[PDB]
Amino acid sequence: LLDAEDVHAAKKSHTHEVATYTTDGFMSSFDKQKIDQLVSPEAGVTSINGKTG
Amino acid sequence: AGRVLLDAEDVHAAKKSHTHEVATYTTDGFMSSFDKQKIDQLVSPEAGV
Amino acid sequence: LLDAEDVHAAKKSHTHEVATYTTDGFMSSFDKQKIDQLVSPEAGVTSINGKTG
Amino acid sequence: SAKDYVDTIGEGTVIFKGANLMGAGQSFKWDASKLKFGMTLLFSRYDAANNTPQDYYYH
Ligand SMILES: [Fe+3]
Repeated sequence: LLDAEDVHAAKKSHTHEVATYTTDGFMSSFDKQKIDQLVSPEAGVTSINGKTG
Repeated sequence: AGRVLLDAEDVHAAKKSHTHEVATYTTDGFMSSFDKQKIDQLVSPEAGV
Repeated sequence: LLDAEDVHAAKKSHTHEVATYTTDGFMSSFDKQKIDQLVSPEAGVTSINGKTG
Repeated sequence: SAKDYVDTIGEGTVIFKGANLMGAGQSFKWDASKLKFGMTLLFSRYDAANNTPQDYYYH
């Protein structure tokens, strides 16, 4: 009798972990809740007295 | 017995061309195409002072 | 001898391509860094003594 | 295959499920080829103080 482990294959139901700063993958549920309501404006101060950084 | 045809089904393995459901508010899964379409156009924060 | 390819099955350690404009999938790691920068940016000084720009 | 195609067009694909005020700045984008018939928007009652999406009085 053979199943996915013997043939060295992924299971029918399986997960690929989340995507990190250096690795790909899924997105955490928190990430999905963040992106949909995420808005474009971030404002801030662009330059003071002709100097940035 | 006899001539046996074996695929990912009888071993209960994922197909090579298989995709998982898109992540929901409480579920973990693929990132949707329109999520990236929203992400890329989102301008990176401006670094001033 | 059987392997994942021999039974038309996904490899035990397999990865999917990053999502595109039309097909879903993983996200690139620097995209994860980008979205984590969008949420809680703390990018510079937003206002200096109530002044912006 | 034709039946499946027309049925999949009919049932539609959800673009956003959840809740938000949809104020200034928020937006949604998608591939134009996904649009075959149109778009549908569903609104509901909300709470400003509690920020919880009540479920009634839809539109
Ligand atoms: Fe997989």
